[PDB]
Amino acid sequence: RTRIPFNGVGTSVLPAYQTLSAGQYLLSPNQRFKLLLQGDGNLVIQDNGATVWVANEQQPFSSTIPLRNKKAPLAFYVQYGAFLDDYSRRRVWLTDNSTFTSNDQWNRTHLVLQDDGNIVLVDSLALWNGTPAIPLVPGAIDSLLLAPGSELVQGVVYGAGASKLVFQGDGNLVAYGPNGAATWNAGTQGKGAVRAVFQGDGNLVVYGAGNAVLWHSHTGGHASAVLRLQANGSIAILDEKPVWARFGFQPTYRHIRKINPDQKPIDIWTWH
Ligand SMILES: CO[C@H]1O[C@H](CO)[C@@H](O)[C@H](O)[C@@H]1O
Repeated sequence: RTRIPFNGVGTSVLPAYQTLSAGQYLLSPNQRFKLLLQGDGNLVIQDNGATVWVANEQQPFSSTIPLRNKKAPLAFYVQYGAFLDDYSRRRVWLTDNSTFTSNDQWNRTHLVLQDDGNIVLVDSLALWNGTPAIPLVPGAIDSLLLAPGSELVQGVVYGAGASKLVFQGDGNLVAYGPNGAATWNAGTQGKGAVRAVFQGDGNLVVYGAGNAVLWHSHTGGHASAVLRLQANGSIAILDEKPVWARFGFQPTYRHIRKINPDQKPIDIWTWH
C-alpha cells in the first residue's frame, strides 16, 4: 500500500502510511508538547515552545542510513517503523522497533505524542468503538482506563475530565460527553440489569437476572485489552502494545502502563 498526506495537524497521533510534511505537527492531548517537522529538515519535540529533543544519530535504538534519491521530498511517516527522509543531509533517520510479530502490524502501528513528552510507536487495534464519530485520542493523562476484571458498580460516576461512564439506577450503561449529552449507551434501561462488568476476558457485559446477557461488546477473548473513556466522550475497547519510544523503551524490556497512586492505570506507556 501507498502513503497519503497527513491531515491531523494538532492531534496527538500520526497514523500508519500518512505523510507528515514540513510545518506540520502533533500536539500531546494536554497541549504541552509539540512534535514538529521543521523546514530545515529537523524533526523536533518542543516543551511549552522550547526544543528539548532532535531526531538524530545520538538517539538510542535508531539508525541513520544514506538517502541517495535527491528527489525524495522532506517527509516523516510510519510504516511499522518511523522514517525521516531528509535529502538536505542525504539521510534517512529511522527507528529500530522491537521484533515484529506479523505483517498486520504495518497497518495498525501509529505514532503517538504522549502527555509526558515521549513519542511512542503503538501497535493499536480497536476491538470495539462505541463512538465511531468521536476521534480516538491516545496518550492523555485525562483518559479513564479500566483493566480487565473491573466491576462498574451501579450508581458510581467514573470520570474522564468532564466526561463520565455510569451504570445507572435505571440499569442503563451510559457514557456522557463534555457537554453533558450521552455519546453512547447500551440501551439496557428497564430490562432488569443487575451487574455491569468489563470482564477478565476483555468482554464488556451488562447482566440481567439469572446472569442473562442484556448486552455485550463482543470482544471476549482478549485479556490484554483495556476499556478507555476519553475526556472528549469517546468510549472504546483497545488491544495495544508499544514497539518503540524515544525514552524508557528498550527492545527487551517488558512494556506496561504507568499507574496512579490509586493503583489505576493511565494511558501512558513505560518500560520494565
Ligand atoms: C431514554 O433515555 C435513556 O437513555 C439515555 C441516553 O441515550 C440516558 O441518558 C437516560 O438516562 C436513559 O437511560
